[PDB]
Amino acid sequence: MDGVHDLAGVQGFGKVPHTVNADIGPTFHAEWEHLPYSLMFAGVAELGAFSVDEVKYVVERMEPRHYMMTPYYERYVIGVATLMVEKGILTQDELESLAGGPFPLSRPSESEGRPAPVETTTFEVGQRVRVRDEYVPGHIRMPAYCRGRVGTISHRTTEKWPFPDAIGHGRNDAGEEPTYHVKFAAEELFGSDTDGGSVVVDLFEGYLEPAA
Amino acid sequence: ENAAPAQAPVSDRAWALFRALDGKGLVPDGYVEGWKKTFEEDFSPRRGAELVARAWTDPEFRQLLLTDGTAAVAQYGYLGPQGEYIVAVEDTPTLKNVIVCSLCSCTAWPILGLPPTWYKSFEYRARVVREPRKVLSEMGTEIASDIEIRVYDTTAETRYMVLPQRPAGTEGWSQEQLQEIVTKDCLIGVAIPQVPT
Ligand SMILES: [Cl-]
Ligand SMILES: [Cl-]
Ligand SMILES: [Cl-]
Ligand SMILES: [Cl-]
Ligand SMILES: [Fe+3]
Ligand SMILES: [Mg+2]
Ligand SMILES: [Mg+2]
Repeated sequence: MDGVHDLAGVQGFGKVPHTVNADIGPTFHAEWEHLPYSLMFAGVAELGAFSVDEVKYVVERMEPRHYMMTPYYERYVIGVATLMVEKGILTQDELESLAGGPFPLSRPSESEGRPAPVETTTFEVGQRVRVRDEYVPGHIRMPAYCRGRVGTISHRTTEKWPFPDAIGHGRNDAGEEPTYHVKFAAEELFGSDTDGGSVVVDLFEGYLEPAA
Repeated sequence: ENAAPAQAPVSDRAWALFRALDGKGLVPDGYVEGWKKTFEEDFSPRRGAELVARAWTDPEFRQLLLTDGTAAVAQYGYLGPQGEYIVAVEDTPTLKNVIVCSLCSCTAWPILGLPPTWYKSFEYRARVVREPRKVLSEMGTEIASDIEIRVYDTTAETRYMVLPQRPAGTEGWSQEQLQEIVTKDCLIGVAIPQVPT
């Protein structure tokens, strides 16, 4: 999904709000901040109501201006709440009632997702690959800066996982794939407009094809 | 035009979500309190520092951590949520590694701790992929011009830690002494371990 969350490469942001080794304060800076994650785990591990990938997607589904003005942990409060309503566990009415006011949610999905690709290739370390020049409106674990670009395999995982583009929509057809550490030269991704060396993207096998 | 939606205070929303689920019997007793203690006390960059200090003083462990990071971490009992498949990336005299999650916040929680606010910032997520040298410089870390910067974007299940170079002036230090100088930021890759005088 080509949302505003796909931030890598966007220009115009200011300074990172940190200097190295500065005091970052406590883990949680407010007494509610442990709730989104804890409640995600309840939903994933105790209720079985959704996957972690569905959490990543529902946060991507925040209305874009809403995403851009919302602090990190609050996005996950909104996202977990949205999934609990979508799955029929909770109602928006009861959330608002208990909250004592408005509790806007992420927007509905505009895609049903897609299955794990039927045809893929096992790549080896040192192999040159291109990221498939595809557009996925639903969830995908491919940042757009690498779409259509070419790089070289430095690792194939020794474990396999469900295809995000499926399981992020709660589909039954996510299969399993390994992922690959794909090293791209900085210039392959940003031309002359980068100060970097290389960027390594951890990409599912279904996002890749042999290079030319 | 472009205004924020009306919203109740965030703490009211967050605790509404808790109480809605808790009041349906969906949240076991002590569940979110237990995860809060895990997040605060157990997931910690002290664990990644321990791993770096062992690698610096034990060539065999170093080799293990760089070839099968999951098994190396497992020896210490530090696998865990958002840190099940671990890859450690080695800094060298010509290579500086840095980790981000451009898409969200993905971090090796059990060994680095939960990410800091700044790591999840739009500024870091947008910029470090494209201009890591300038980002690091701004943050206080000058990377000499003879060093390739390599940014790992944490886009799937691999969870990374940087193995920084060991600084001169630490020869013969104990693992305790070495752990002390391997900070959270050194594990992320944005800081180089510092030796006092
Ligand atoms: Cl609170
Ligand atoms: Cl150019
Ligand atoms: Cl293919
Ligand atoms: Cl911070
Ligand atoms: Fe993330
Ligand atoms: Mg985009
Ligand atoms: Mg030495």
